Amino acid sequence: SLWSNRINTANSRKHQEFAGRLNSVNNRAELYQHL
Amino acid sequence: KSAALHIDLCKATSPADALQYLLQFARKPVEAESVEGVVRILLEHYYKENDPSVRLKIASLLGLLSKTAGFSPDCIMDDAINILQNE
Amino acid sequence: MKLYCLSGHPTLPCNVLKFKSTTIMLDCGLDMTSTLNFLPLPLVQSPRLSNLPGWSLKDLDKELKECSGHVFVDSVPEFCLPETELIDLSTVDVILISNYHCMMALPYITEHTGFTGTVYATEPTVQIGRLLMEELVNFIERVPKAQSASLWKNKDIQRLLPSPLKDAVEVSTWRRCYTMQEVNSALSKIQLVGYSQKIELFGAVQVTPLSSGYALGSSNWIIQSHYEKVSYVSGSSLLTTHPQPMDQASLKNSDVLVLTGLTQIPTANPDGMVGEFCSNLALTVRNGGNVLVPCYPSGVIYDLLECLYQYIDSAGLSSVPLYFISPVANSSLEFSQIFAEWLCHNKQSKVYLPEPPFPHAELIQTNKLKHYPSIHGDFSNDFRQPCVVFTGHPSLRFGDVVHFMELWGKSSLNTVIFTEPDFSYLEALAPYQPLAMKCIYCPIDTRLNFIQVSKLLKEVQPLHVVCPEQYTQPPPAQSHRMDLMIDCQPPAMSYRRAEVLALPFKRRYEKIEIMPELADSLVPMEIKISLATVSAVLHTKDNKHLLQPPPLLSGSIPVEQFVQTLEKHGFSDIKVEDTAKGHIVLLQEAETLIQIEEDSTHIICDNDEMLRVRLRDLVLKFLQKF
Amino acid sequence: PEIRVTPLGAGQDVGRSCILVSIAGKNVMLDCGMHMGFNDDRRFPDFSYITQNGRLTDFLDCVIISHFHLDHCGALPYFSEMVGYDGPIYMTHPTQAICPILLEDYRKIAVDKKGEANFFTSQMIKDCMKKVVAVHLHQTVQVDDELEIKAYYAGHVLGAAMFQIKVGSESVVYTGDYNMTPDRHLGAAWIDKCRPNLLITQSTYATTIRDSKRCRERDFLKKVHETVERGGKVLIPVFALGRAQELCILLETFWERMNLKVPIYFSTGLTEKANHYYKLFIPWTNQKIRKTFVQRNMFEFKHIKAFDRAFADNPGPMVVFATPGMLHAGQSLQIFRKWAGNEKNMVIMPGYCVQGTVGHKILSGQRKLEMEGRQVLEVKMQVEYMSFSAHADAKGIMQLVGQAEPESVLLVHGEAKKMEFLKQKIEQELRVNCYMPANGETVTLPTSPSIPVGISLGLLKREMAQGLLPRLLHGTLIMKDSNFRLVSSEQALKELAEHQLRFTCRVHLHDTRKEQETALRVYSHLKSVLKDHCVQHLPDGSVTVESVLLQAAAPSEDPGTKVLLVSWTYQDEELGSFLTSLLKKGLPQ
Ligand SMILES: [Zn+2]
Ligand SMILES: [Zn+2]
Repeated sequence: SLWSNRINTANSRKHQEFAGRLNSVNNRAELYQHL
Repeated sequence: KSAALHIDLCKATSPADALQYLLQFARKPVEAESVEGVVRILLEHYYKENDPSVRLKIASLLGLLSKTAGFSPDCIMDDAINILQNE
Repeated sequence: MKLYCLSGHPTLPCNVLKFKSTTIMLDCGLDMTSTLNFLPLPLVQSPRLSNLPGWSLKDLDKELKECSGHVFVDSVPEFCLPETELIDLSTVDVILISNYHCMMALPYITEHTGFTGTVYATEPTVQIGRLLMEELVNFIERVPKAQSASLWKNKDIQRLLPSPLKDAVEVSTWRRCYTMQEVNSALSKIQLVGYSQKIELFGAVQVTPLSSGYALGSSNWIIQSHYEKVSYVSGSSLLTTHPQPMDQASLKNSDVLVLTGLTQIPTANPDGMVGEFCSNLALTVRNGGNVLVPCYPSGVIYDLLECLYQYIDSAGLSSVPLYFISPVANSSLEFSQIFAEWLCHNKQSKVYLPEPPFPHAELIQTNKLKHYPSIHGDFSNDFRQPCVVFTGHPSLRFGDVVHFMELWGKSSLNTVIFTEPDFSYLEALAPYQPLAMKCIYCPIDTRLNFIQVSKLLKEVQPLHVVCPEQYTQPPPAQSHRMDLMIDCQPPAMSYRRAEVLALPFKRRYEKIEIMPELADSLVPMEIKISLATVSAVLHTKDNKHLLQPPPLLSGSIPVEQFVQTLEKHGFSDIKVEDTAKGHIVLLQEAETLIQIEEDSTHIICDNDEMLRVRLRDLVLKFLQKF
Repeated sequence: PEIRVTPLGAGQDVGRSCILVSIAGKNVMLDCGMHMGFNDDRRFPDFSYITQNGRLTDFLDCVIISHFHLDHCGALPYFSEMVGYDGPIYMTHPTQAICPILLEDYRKIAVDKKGEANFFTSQMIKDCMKKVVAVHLHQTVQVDDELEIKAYYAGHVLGAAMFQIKVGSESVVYTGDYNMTPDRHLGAAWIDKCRPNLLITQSTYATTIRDSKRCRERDFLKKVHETVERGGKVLIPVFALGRAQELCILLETFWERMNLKVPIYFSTGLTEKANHYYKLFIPWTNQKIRKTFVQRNMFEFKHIKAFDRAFADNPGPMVVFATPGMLHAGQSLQIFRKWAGNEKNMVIMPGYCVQGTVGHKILSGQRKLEMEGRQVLEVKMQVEYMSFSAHADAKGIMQLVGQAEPESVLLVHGEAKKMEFLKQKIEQELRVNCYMPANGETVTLPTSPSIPVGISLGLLKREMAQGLLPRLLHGTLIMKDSNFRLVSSEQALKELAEHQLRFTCRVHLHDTRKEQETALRVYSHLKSVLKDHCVQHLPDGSVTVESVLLQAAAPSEDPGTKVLLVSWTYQDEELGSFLTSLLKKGLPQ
């Protein structure tokens, strides 16, 4: 499980997600929604 | 010279002074007939010497001497292969 | 771990370090001061030098010439090479060039010594070094002189000669100037590297050049093997120079800091000496005299040219011409101009709006600076008498400076101003001593002084420091200045010429990479801290180690716990024998036995094979591998 | 452990290049271009995708600009100043020098030739330039503690660079735009064997090689001579900083034969600035110029004109070089709209004309247009789309991919019809994955980062001391003090609970024979079939291979059958196990 602990350590220290990626569907997002 | 080089290498300090003397000796050429005695002395001091740089310089010098004129090096390859095995 | 130092000259080092699996050459360097023992090469055969009286000894006479007591050699100047025979240069894998000053002697190493490795340097360094070898070969081969002088090199003859000729060392190793074919061949074996560029050498070590701030393309090198780092600090400057300042930060965490290229004449402040040089030439020009400034075509000439451009306008000397005579003059000016991105933030900001970085383009535009390739061309038509001339080699042994010294040397009005400190201005001036010319020594060395290097050392904190032995003692001229020393908390070991230093930086724990496939099968434990066991196959490629997927044990098993816990874990009919400092347990099935020693255990089987594996596994309940 | 790439611009189009890369939690912007042809609200990339109404500096730690073209750096001032990104922006020195003037020219166009209600100003352009950090060629800068980027040579324009983005073992290479065939003033692109996890390449030209260099120059000059033979004028537009220099020098050398001046209608200030920038950045140019600039200055053009006058002059052989390229707006459209003729109004397009009106229809007849008071042309009127843009073709793209040797490839800055063909070619030829992301599509890849570990020198040397010629490496890894340090068992003991476990079993031998048979004959059972066991000879008589000893004592000390001590450890368990097995009952009388 040596590949488990280091991967968990790396993933634990990460940064905020993009809003579009959170709102994406099928890994694709509509751009310029206001138009 | 043979005896002069022998006594100079004996009296010189092992790490640096012997290296400097070998450096000086390598420049000047050696007559073909006298090659056997000087390489024998160099081999003896190679056995005595513990420093790696001095032994490296002795190897380089006694390889240089084998290119001197029509000297026949077939008499100095058994000791050479021996010290190579022991190195 | 090792360091072969092939040159005793401090500012022209040649060091090879047999560190890890590669032997890296740090700089080449060419001790040009040997030329001062020879008679100068004039552009036109002078009557004074030709008719010099030969020196007398009991024996020869035509080889040596005497001028005002000093004894010289009537032969082509020769250059003291680094020690090439100490270490077979065929084994050298890489050469790192820091400065164009240290770039010389490279043709010797690359051509004559059977070197088949690689050379790494920055592009301005390569171009300016090319210019320097161009002008050196041009000067030497312009009016060739024979090499008839060989008797004075004899060991028993050199002792009786006077001091400048007697104290010369490694005289038998001196060589004449390399030909231009060798220069072109050598520069073809070069790889251009930018600052902070990580160059991998056979997957073993990584070298990066770091800006030193001393010259255009000047670089310090750091060699590292991912655990042990060796920093090479060549000529560097922390002043307000044109190149981007020293990258001092990258030198931190250095096991060994080999330190060369420190300033000569440490007592001199370069700004004050620049001011003194300008004032002296202004005074000479105002009285109608000429000024001669022996200098390299691309070194400190630019800085003093800028200061002169600023000074003449206030001094009211715009009328006088500024001549710059060298075969590589226009090439020097153009190369200085185009390397704008190799400058500091103040001067590289001139690339945003359209403007050349250096101001001597304005000197040319207003026809203040006039550069020529030689004396015989348009210079002899445009020559005006109250002038200032930058030309020739600073050694005063070849180039147009010889002609100008022979021309203007008879009058007290003219002056010669020395700005390069690498040549003893009394010794370079020796073949012309009975002149009436006003000789001024105001060297301009922007390199690190001992206060600056002390501050840098305290900032960086290297574990061990390597420097020439000249810096571990005060200079002989002073001999009492403890401030002109390298003071370190470690003793700061030193070297002389042809000395081999066994560095103590030998360390274990080389890096290795483990792939996810094997890391999946590796599981850790707990001890007293985490620990695991690895059994795998080692794959090495290009000195990079990879762990591919295909005695000791530790724990807490005291005699009490041994007797109690595993008493009835599956077997029966077990007796305990009252042995000292432990207990002996054996079973009656086939006299199978278990014996424990202090902090140790082992299992005995007697005519039984099937139960032995389970016997071992029972003890492995709480036995790790720490 | 994933690399997530979301091109929200130039996904399946050319223009508005802006690619987001999340590699190890480090979110980098790969370009900040703008689109040409779009009137409003689509010129700039969609920055609402990055959690609008918030601070972009928190999300992005690095912004990279490939070169100074507007489809790669045009939206930079709007992005930075307006949306509030105060982080670093990386771009090469010529890119830094030439970027603000292009923005100033487009700002002039927007405030004069169009509306400027939602555009930026010169002061706001200068504000953006403050955050810029110049990066030299192959300068491995450390933008963050673990994130580092390296600029390579692209050869598209002066200062164009391919930016590697290496963090840990994971690395991403973004080529922006590039040309593998050197120009008359720019070299060829080069990149070492980076072998990254992903390689993002432009694909504006997935077509075959464009008939070398000499043939294209010959055809272009032949067309120029044909147009001017009948006294017609030529109206080639160009951005005045890219292929303008090559066309200028080529046409000047062609005019060395007849020696009639040619008007360069890019602004005299802009022409002087271009010459100065090209002479200050000689290292970025070709070795052709790098070696011959001292001998002569090729940029000192002997033919030039200022502006409006000779355009409305008599129908002569004058060839105009319009200041704005792509025929989207400006002097180019102003001249083109007022020009017509069989030999005259020769319109040669070196650029691509991605979506701009008028220019884009090179593949069409160029006689239809869409404008008020539109004009018509004739067949002799040049509408030739000469392939003079500094873009790598399909052969160049395959060459670059084979040179870098990436784990995966991604395509941007091209057309979908060309990019699908290029993807098919890459997958069928090099057996390497390729991707086809659209604008706003998120492409995610898995990573396999190796574990950085330190192995002791002694164990490493002993690895090949006995494993040089069937081998194995056994050791213990100590994850102590939050670092991984692989060592042998002895150094594991030395680190810091010791309790050794061994096997030294005394199997009651079934063989009942003489003392000599029991002691001096049994112990020679190693060399029968067993392997991977070291050999050391001793006169006395014993088998000492690692933790193995068999000559124990007298043959029968215990009052029973013969007793002999068999000893082994877990690494050499095979020999001891086989010996104990065949000594329990396998040696009968
Ligand atoms: Zn583009
Ligand atoms: Zn482009």
